[PDB]
Amino acid sequence: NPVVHFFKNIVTPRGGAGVSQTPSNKVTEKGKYVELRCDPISGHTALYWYRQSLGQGPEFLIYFQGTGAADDSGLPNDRFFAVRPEGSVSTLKIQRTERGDSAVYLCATSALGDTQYFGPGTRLTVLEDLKNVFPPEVAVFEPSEAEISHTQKATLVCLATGFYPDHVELSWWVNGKEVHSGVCTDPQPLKEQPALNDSRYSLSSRLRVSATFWQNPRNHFRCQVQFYGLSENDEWTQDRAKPVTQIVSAEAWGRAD
Amino acid sequence: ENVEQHPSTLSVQEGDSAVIKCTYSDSASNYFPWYKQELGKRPQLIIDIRSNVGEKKDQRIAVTLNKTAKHFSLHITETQPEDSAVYFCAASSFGNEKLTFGTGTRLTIIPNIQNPDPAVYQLRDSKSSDKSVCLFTDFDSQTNVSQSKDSDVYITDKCVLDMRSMDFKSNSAVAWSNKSDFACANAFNNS
Amino acid sequence: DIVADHVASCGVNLYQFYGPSGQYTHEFDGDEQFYVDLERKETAWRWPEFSKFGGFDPQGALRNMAVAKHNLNIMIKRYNSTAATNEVPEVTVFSKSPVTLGQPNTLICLVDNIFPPVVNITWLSNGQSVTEGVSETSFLSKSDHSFFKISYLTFLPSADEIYDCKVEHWGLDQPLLKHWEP
Amino acid sequence: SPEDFVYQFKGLCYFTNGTERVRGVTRHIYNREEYVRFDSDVGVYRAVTPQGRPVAEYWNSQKEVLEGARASVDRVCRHNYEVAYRGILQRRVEPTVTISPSNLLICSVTDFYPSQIKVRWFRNDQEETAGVVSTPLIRNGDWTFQILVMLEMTPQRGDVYTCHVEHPSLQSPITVEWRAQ
Ligand SMILES: *[C@@H]1O[C@H](CO)[C@@H](O)[C@H](O)[C@H]1NC(C)=O
Ligand SMILES: *[C@@H]1O[C@H](CO)[C@@H](O)[C@H](O)[C@H]1NC(C)=O
Repeated sequence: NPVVHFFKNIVTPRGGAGVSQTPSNKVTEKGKYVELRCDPISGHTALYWYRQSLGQGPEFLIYFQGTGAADDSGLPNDRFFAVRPEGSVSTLKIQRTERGDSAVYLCATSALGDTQYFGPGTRLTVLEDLKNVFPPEVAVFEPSEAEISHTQKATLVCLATGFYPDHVELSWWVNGKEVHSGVCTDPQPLKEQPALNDSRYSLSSRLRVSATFWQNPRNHFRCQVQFYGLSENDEWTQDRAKPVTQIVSAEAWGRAD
Repeated sequence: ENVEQHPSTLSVQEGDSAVIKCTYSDSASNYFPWYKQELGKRPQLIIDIRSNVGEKKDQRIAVTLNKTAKHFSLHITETQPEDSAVYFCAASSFGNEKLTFGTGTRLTIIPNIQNPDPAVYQLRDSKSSDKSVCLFTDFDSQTNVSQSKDSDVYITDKCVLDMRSMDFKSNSAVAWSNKSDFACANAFNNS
Repeated sequence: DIVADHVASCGVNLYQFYGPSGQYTHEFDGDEQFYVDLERKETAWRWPEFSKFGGFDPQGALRNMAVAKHNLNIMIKRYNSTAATNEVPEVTVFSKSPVTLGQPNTLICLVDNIFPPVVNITWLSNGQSVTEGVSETSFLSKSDHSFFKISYLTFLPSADEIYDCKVEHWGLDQPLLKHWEP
Repeated sequence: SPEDFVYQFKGLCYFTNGTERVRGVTRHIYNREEYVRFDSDVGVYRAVTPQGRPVAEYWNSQKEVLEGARASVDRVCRHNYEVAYRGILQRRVEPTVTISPSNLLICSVTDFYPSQIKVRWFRNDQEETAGVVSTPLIRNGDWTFQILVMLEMTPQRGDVYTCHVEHPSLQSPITVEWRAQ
């Protein structure tokens, strides 16, 4: 009801087409220190940070106008602090991370402040320990001859099993160049053993192509699965390879007749 | 403050319409944007409306606003498979540019399968895997695919395969195991 | 020069390096409508009769102070860190209405040509600092971009009490006292 | 003395004849120098000093900035006039007229609003002009004004002096008398 207006001041002058946020996933354990970066749409003077626990919608954290914070009321506690030293790229710093900090941290920019555009976001997964981090094993299965003759179509199946935490990006590649048509990936992985909180995950995807395309031996198929784990510098004193962020794939070639 | 969004989940047949309703609390609110979010992706601004208009259409999308009642809705007509995603409404005020979102609504557009031909096939084993994989494919969207009730076997939920370039669409579910007596004759569901 | 019947400042935005600190207020025909207490984040209407009810979210001012803060840093570089010039403020003391001993009144201490906007204004009764019974306006704007501040003191005029207004500013070599008595 | 640096952003709305003619102006100021400004009458940003050239050229390019600045006369000025100014402009506070010697006579007109005011002096119903000195209008800062208007005079036993005051809040002029002691 009756609200007084005023002239909104604008950040004075002197990124890309969309707001960027890399990486998409960062896994660590309780107590470590984590930083999240955001490269804004070039020109945008306003920049926000929002947090999203799944099942829910984004919720406000901090709002920057140029170099300074215009609103930081959303910061959950004193362990969170953000900066944008140049009214451009912003960084959200979190100290002594806790399991409860796990969520997707979204970044959004606005030319002036009202119309906000979001970045892809970075999912932050904080574990008790990195003792249970495993990269996926990837296997690909060739088309049933029966399907080819009955439908004149050929379906390939990819299976990524054994990974933890449950966040991986699976994609299909054909003769270089990723493909999207004819692809179906389960929207959510299934626990290999539901009665456990330390369960590992499996995921599947299918790539369906015309029979003639699968029957051309010059065609090369690849199932690629990007996994996010520890990095090179991390400490690993376990009796197995260090589960570093990596890519695991499997191939197949179009079989003749 | 509070943006109430209903329904929490929505299933509608390809071609039919979908509606999401939201109720905001602060009457000072003057900007109402809507966002569409896809799995592992960020929310994308699809349309907005300001307190100075009651309706606004943009292709298959439409949004309405009732300042007095504090209700604003989203209309997606002639829904298409690509519309499946989670949607969020939000509110902003002249003085407070931060957005307060709704709880979200998971929208699922059931694909319409032109010529269903439900069949189960077995794929060849992989030289580097002990498992055997089965594919239940080309079935109607109503066809149910229950999860396995036997620990050693794994079955995924249904998934819609890309409209290709031949104007073709198809559902599929996958079952696998390394158990000795797996038969592909089992991905239980009838008629 | 602009000729108009009325002029409003729905946005007098101040921010200075010393502190650092800022101020946000709205003015109508030269009088203060309200200011936003930046520390408490609340809108403070000076006179609920000049508060022709329409709300003002305090957040609109904090947001505007951010831009101001950012913009100041930018301009400092653009102006090769040219420091501000301390103006010499002029003080004047006078009563609200005519003085009739044994009648409640109010002494007004006008501090004009203030710049930068940093000043101390206190009262003295027979040389003693009059702790309370005092009040103040915010830093009001002037078209030449300097400011003016007005301090008030409610009192009962008597034959045994003299008064003074003490103003401290970087544009003054020493505290300046303006005298007044019945 | 500590060195300082000051920034000022002024959002001004000028009104003439109710709301028929509205003008909005924003001024950015470094210390005491207005360097860039947007005047709804001009339509675009304008450098007022060399340091404002870059700013104006950049903002005038941005379609949002320019259009927003042009929409300010309505979104802010005309809006606030309806929400608060129209109501404030109804404020009326009658003046208090008191006379007192200091051979000078002083008509102390105090605590009124708005500023419009007419004050005349009279000796036996004939207006005094020579001998009359008035201060400029005085802003108390609390939404009221006052003004002192002196009259040089030499008192005779039967003379009646009158201070005549008119103000927009008065149905009829106020007249206070003063007779030779
Ligand atoms: C104002 O007073 C404080 C404390 O009395 C003092 O520290 C400060 O230097 C003074 N500033 C001015 C304007 O002289
Ligand atoms: C004031 O504006 C009205 C129209 O809004 C016009 O008819 C009138 O003549 C104007 N008066 C003056 C003195 O500008």
